Amino acid sequence: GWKYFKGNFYYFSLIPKTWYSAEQFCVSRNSHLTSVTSESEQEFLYKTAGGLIYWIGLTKAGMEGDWSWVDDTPFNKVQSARFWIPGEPNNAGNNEHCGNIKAPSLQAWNDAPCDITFLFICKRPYVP
Ligand SMILES: CC(=O)N[C@H]1[C@H](O[C@H]2[C@@H](O)[C@@H](CO)O[C@@H](O[C@H]3[C@H](O)[C@@H](O)[C@H](O)O[C@@H]3CO)[C@@H]2O)O[C@H](CO)[C@@H](O)[C@@H]1O
Ligand SMILES: [Ca+2]
Repeated sequence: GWKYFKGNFYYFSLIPKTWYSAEQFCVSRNSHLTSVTSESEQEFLYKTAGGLIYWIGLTKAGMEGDWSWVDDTPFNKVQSARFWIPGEPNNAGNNEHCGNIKAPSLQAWNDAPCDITFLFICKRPYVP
């Protein structure tokens, strides 16, 4: 069920999991929760998400609680500022240290508690 898009395969899960359990699942399938590095990729993901909520690879790292990608793609605060839902990230309840795709828009991302279960998206490079 992996969907191909610009050099990567993507798995849109059918079963919801917490952020970390989702990441463990992706890792067991030789992948990671997806990073998002372009407008075209953001568009691919939110459109494929079809209005439902999916964990992606967004999580806090380091002392300052800066956002990061679990697949180790460097997180670009400038280029990503446009990808959040207006008002996000808001660290609502001071317990929102992971990120998902929530809205079908370029402004798609919400930070939510890592322990909430949602569907999730894995990303795996195509290597020939
Ligand atoms: C945990 C989480 O996702 N928090 C985000 C927050 O989501 C809440 C928001 O969507 C509201 C909308 O009213 O609904 C909340 O869920 C409630 C259900 O709608 C309701 O049926 C049930 O009985 O109670 C639920 C909890 O009150 C949902 O958690 O949205 C904000 C932005 O507005 C985000 O910043 C939070 O991360
Ligand atoms: Ca939030």
